[PDB]
Amino acid sequence: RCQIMRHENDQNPVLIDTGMYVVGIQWNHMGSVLAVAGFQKAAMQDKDVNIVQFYTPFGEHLGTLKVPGKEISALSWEGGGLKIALAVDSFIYFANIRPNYKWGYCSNTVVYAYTRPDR
Amino acid sequence: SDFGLWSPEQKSVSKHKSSSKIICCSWTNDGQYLALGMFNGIISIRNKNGEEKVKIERPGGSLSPIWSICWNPSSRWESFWMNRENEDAEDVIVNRYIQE
Repeated sequence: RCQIMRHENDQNPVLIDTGMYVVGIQWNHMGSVLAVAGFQKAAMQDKDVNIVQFYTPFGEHLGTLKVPGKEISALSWEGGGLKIALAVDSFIYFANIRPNYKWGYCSNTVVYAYTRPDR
Repeated sequence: SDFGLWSPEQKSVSKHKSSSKIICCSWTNDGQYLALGMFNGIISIRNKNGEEKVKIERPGGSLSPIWSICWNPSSRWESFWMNRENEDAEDVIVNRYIQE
């Protein structure tokens, strides 16, 4: 189970069932993605597979990443949000991640958009 | 003479004593002190447990009864309880009494 609040006593938060055994959670640096690290029972086996599930702040599921090893222990994003380090069974994997930017190109102008610290 | 604090559905009430007729009462914006104004022209400040921590007297005493006081709402806590969407309520057979 997962629960995303607007503030510490938001009594109508976003509700999520991830369907997996969770080990930890992390926002990206921009606060636009939540990563959830865990493992799920594999579909034809009495064996668990490690997964990271990515969520919007509003609880829509962006994707799932598998990782090889006995267990995923822990999770952390790079300061740029372009890599995420996955501590797994005496290894660190790094998932590259390609943001779904609010952007487009029109007549030799690039349009790019970003949230601000101060607006 | 007496002001009776209690927290939701506990079995008892702190009927705590005062020097004077207790005209008006207001909680601090963070909830941690209950301030009381007196007909004796004193305001005094009590913690959430009922111990008395601070006093001020209006110069003249009972010449100037304190008929109301209010803590300013202007701090981070005003949005606390500003997020609810519960669609149902509690229900009970008949009205009970709370002791002491």
